[PDB]
Amino acid sequence: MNIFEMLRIDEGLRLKIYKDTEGYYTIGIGHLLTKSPSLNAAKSELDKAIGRNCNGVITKDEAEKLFNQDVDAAVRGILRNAKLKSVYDSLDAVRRCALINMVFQMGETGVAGFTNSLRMLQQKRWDEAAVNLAKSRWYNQTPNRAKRVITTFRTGTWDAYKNL
Repeated sequence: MNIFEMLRIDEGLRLKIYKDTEGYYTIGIGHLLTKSPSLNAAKSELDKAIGRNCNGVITKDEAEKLFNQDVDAAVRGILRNAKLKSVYDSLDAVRRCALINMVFQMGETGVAGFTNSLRMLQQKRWDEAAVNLAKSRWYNQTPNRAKRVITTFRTGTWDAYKNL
């Protein structure tokens, strides 16, 4: 199991514009297009992102390309943020996947906001951090996905996805 397969399970693949759990316009493997309410504004972002007139629809290939770029940017964003890089560097390979997943879903800024939980991961207090991470809007809004990420940090194994 690797970051790509992990994120593909959590986000799904959709070749037509769609609204995400938060109601935002998305396409592919979790690629947010705009927080704007206009399907029009979305179709324009989409065409800008792909480099063609898509009319709201893309091919598998295009989805995977956006996915590659987004995971790359998620990693680069962690490495560029001091708070984040320091946790990332302290972690083992599996747990590293878990922090990347959070960053991909909620952006650098958002994850950097989990001050206390980051401190615990850094200290390697797995159970404590799992409990603290569960006290968040994130967990209340998308609980099955959050639990899978949480378990990953708690155990350091891919058990939560070996199901799926």
